[PDB]
Amino acid sequence: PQFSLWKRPVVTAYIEGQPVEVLLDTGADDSIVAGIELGNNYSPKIVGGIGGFINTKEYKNVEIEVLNKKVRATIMTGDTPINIFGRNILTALGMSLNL
Amino acid sequence: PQFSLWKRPVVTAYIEGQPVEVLLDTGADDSIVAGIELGNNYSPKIVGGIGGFINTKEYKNVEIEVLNKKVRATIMTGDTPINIFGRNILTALGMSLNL
Ligand SMILES: CC(C)(C)NC(=O)[C@@H]1CN(Cc2cccnc2)CCN1C[C@@H](O)C[C@@H](Cc1ccccc1)C(=O)N[C@H]1c2ccccc2C[C@H]1O
Repeated sequence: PQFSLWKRPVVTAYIEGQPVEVLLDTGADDSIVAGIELGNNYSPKIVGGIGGFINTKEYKNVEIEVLNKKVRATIMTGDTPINIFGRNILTALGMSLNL
Repeated sequence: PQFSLWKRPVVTAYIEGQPVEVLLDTGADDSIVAGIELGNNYSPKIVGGIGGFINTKEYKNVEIEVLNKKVRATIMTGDTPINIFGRNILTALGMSLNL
């Protein structure tokens, strides 16, 4: 369905079990969710945004149900001010920007 | 006019006649470019990205042209790795997110 961008494109996701609220972010390459501890094996990862860098931990192949689709996804866990679903998941989902 | 998110959604915009490459970013509440000088009529403004907080210069009602549409929007200039068109412009453009 359509999101006009007059408010933040935030939805309730399920990393599953866990409902998190997420920003749908065409300017993020990757996805970063705060406030979650996730699984056995992550890689160290370093992410560049505006005004600096952040150290996240990388969990691949995760249960994500959002927008009544289910996806297995790679999501990082870092100290982010807002949870972000970036391009890596937005493509999976088949979302686009129009017009 | 219908960007698949497989690559970074970058277009060429003209800011007051000047061509610039900008990333169309649904997760940005506002817009910030580097490499253009817009004048002395600005306000100082602090902005928070995922890495931390930066100083910017805020101009109001600057003329923007993107794919056949001419709008007037608020735009910040500053030191940014990449030029961003946030929600304040994407909305002015009548752009949406598609599923
Ligand atoms: C107005 C301004 C432009 C400062 N907004 C942002 O930076 C916000 C900030 N919030 C938070 C906020 C903080 C404080 C107050 N209000 C809001 C989190 C989300 N972003 C929007 C992001 O889309 C910004 C992009 C910008 C960029 C693109 C490429 C390279 C560098 C910078 C961004 O952060 N992208 C990076 C990124 C981000 C997440 C995950 C992976 C990756 C990789 C990479 O593309």
